[PDB]
Amino acid sequence: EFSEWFHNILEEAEIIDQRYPVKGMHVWMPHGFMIRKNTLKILRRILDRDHEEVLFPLLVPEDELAKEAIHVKGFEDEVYWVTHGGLSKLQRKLALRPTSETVMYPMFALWVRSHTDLPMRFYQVVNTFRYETKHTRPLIRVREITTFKEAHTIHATASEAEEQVERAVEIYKEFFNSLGIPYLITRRPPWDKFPGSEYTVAFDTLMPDGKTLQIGTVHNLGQTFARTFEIKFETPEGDHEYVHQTCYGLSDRVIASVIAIHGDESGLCLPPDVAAHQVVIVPIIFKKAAEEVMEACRELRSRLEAAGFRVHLDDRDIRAGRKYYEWEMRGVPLRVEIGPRDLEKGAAVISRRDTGEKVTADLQGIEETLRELMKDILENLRTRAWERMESEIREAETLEEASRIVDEKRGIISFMWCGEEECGMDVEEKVRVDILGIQEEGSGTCINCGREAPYRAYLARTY
Amino acid sequence: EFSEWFHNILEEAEIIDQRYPVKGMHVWMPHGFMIRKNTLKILRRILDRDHEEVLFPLLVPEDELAKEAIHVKGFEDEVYWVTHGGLSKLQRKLALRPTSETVMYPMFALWVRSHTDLPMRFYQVVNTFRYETKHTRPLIRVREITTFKEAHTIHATASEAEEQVERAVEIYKEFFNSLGIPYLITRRPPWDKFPGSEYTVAFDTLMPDGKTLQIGTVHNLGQTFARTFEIKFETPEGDHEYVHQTCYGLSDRVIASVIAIHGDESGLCLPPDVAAHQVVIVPIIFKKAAEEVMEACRELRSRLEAAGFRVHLDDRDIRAGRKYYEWEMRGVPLRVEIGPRDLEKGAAVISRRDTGEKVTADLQGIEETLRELMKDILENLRTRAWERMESEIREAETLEEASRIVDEKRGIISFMWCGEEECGMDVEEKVRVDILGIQEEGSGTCINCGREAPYRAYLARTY
Ligand SMILES: Nc1ncnc2c1ncn2[C@@H]1O[C@H](COS(=O)(=O)NC(=O)[C@@H]2CCCN2)[C@@H](O)[C@H]1O
Ligand SMILES: Nc1ncnc2c1ncn2[C@@H]1O[C@H](COS(=O)(=O)NC(=O)[C@@H]2CCCN2)[C@@H](O)[C@H]1O
Ligand SMILES: [Mg+2]
Ligand SMILES: [Mg+2]
Ligand SMILES: [Zn+2]
Ligand SMILES: [Zn+2]
Repeated sequence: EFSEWFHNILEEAEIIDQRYPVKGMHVWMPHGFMIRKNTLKILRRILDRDHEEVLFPLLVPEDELAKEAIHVKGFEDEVYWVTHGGLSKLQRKLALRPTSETVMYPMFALWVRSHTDLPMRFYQVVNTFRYETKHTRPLIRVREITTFKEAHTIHATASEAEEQVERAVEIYKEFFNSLGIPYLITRRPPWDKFPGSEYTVAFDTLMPDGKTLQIGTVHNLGQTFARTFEIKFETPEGDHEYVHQTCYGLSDRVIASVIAIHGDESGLCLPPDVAAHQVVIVPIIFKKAAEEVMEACRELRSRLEAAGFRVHLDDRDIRAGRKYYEWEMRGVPLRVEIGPRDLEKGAAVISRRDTGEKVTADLQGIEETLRELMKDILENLRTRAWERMESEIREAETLEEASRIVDEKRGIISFMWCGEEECGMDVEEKVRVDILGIQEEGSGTCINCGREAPYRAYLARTY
Repeated sequence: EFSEWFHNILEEAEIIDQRYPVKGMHVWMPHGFMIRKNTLKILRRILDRDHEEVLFPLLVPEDELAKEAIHVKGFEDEVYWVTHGGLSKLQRKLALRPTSETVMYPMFALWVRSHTDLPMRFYQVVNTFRYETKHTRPLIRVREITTFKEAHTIHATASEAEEQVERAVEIYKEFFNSLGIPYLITRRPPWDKFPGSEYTVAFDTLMPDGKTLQIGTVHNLGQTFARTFEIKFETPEGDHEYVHQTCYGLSDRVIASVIAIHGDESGLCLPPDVAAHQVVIVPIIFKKAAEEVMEACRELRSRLEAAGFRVHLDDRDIRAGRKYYEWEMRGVPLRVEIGPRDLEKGAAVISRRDTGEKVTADLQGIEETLRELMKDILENLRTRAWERMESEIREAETLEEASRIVDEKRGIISFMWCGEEECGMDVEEKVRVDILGIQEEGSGTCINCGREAPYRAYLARTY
């Protein structure tokens, strides 16, 4: 039911057009692009506090790409290769970046010299490529990840590195909270960690179809890559030690989930700071004081722009009903309606998208009424969102109880686990599900093998 | 002399790092990225008035790419090809986009139905690829054009199309004028026009090395592509005619020239709206009322941010001289210095980057003093820039006189020309130069064959 809803809203709201001749690569239409634009603004505002945006190349040569042991093995047959330059065969294959470690790190080897240079914190929003699962999924599983934000950091000590992982996690919480997106943070099993890292911390959110979606990962690379690409630095004494690195990223999935999580029957419902417009003004007219209703709306439009609002005056010549539907299915948070009556009173009608509540405010200070309203809509959407998720995270003591709950209610399954490879794999097979990750807490007994369970683990069916 | 200057400033100012293992593909370092960021802001501000930003795929399949006659022949051996997906050979080659006509147009065939749909005006800033001339030139001739802005439009009548070409030209003038970049607008010879178009209008600017650089092109595609990709629309009567299209674009060259044209011995000199910082505050201190000088600067920083300034307080512990040099070689327009004296008077020292003029203003309204100063710096830079260029456009009546002037003074060569293929090619060979384009004006006699010259043509040695 969700799948269809999703696909339809993507088309109706004109977010992306999937009709491109190459499976797994979609086009961002104007509206979609605007949402992507605002989502990225929120993100960069956070990231730019302590990160320096850069922009590295798209292509990587075998020499560099395969310089890693596990990492190269992790994307082995998942990389696209350019082999010819025109009609001639390049004397060195070039791979489209799946992620940029092998692109930036050799460059980092150069940029890093003294401890005075560290720490360095960079990030970029580029397009990456990954040849994967025949099942192509709009903004969730694409071949061309059009909005891949990857951040990479460099530190002097393993200590600061771990500290960074913490900082990153806080950055994502803030990012997500701004989008009103709920999430579960866990430590992925050592066999799922980013190829070559020490460990991976992942953020998973819940889709309306009871399935889980990885919406962000942070990885502690320790000195593994440092040694691979020779990234050393001079200590205050005069020694040469390898740097400690971390990296983390998000993709178009962040946009997928904002659309999905605050979904609706009316269409899109987005956080005010993400919508293409925060306030759409709809003038009501039937050839009665029209010239006055209009000039009232225009005055308002201008007035709102000057206050810093992404406003749009819909003065098209169509029934106000159709207008309501359109801006509503597109996710505009606030609709301001003005007609002869209200007008001849110094007031208007403000309608919420998340609730539907129409209220009456005085155009004589409406600017502040709207801001409050916007703050209110996010909190509500964020709240509702969290309730809906937590109410789907269910505990299980029996491996059988799990299978029942998963199959019948979907959602997330909380449980105690020993944290062993074989035991974990066994759990997944028997339940046909994936172990998202762990959360260190008080002991217990592994839901499967009954041995001592040091971890609180989560389980669910993912994307 | 310029070449070296350029390469050195790119490194010293940390704009791009060219040390990437793949020739023709550079890395945008933090500082460079910021300039690129601001340059694009200026551009988008103009473009977003009547254009809708989108984002299409990077890869195009042979089927689509080769669907054109001349266009495919124009980029034939200039395209990079991905042939394998992992370790398996794709059953359909995919080419990295050199430009996106063959990527968007088939999609346009779908988006366009009724005349009610037209006109459509789109644009995107993506990365394109072109396998060309062994001579790789930073921001001027790269294999990965990291800042390729391409706009494509669709119209109902050939009339509006030409009208669009005019609109585009005005948009670029405004863009460039904002960057204080001078330019010559001409109609490229029909053998140099964009592959498949009706005609190409180009913007060329002059580099400090007396060479010309194409910094922008507008193309009128007529209905050539419309017919190739079947982009028809329903007329108000009920007929189905092919649409009239145009497209235009800029590249990293725009950034190259902003750096080059307002070059300097001290380093970079940029228009206030392009620099990473518009105002850098440098506090002068020698352990005398320090705590007061500092709190005075901080108050100022905050105060400027609130006014909308991209300000930076350099409170590092180093000699104010070194600071002056740094922010000066980086191109910051205004330096505000504060010391015990000036401070105990309610004033500070404001230094210009373009001139060097240091003045004294009252911190009690400095905000407005700076804005004026910024407006002044652009006008000066823009002016100086225009003088320098026009003073290098020299007329020639003799094909020999041309060779003398070109070889001795470089620059642009104005002349009357018949506008014939053979005659033009002959001119180029004999003078070892390129005919930039024409400008319809009063007749005369072709500098070469003495026949009737309908056009005013320009000549120069280009990049
Ligand atoms: N095919 C895909 N389509 C859409 N989104 C996808 C796809 N693959 C990964 N993602 C999303 O991207 C996030 C980061 O990817 S990752 O986990 O492989 N991690 C990395 O690539 C690290 C972190 C950034 C630089 N290197 C993941 O957390 C996930 O949200
Ligand atoms: N290798 C290159 N490196 C850097 N800049 C380059 C390169 N090739 C072209 N340019 C610059 O890009 C501008 C547009 O390119 S063009 O003239 O081929 N025109 C086009 O590609 C049309 C117009 C946009 C969509 N299709 C050109 O006007 C020029 O400024
Ligand atoms: Mg698994
Ligand atoms: Mg030529
Ligand atoms: Zn167990
Ligand atoms: Zn002639």
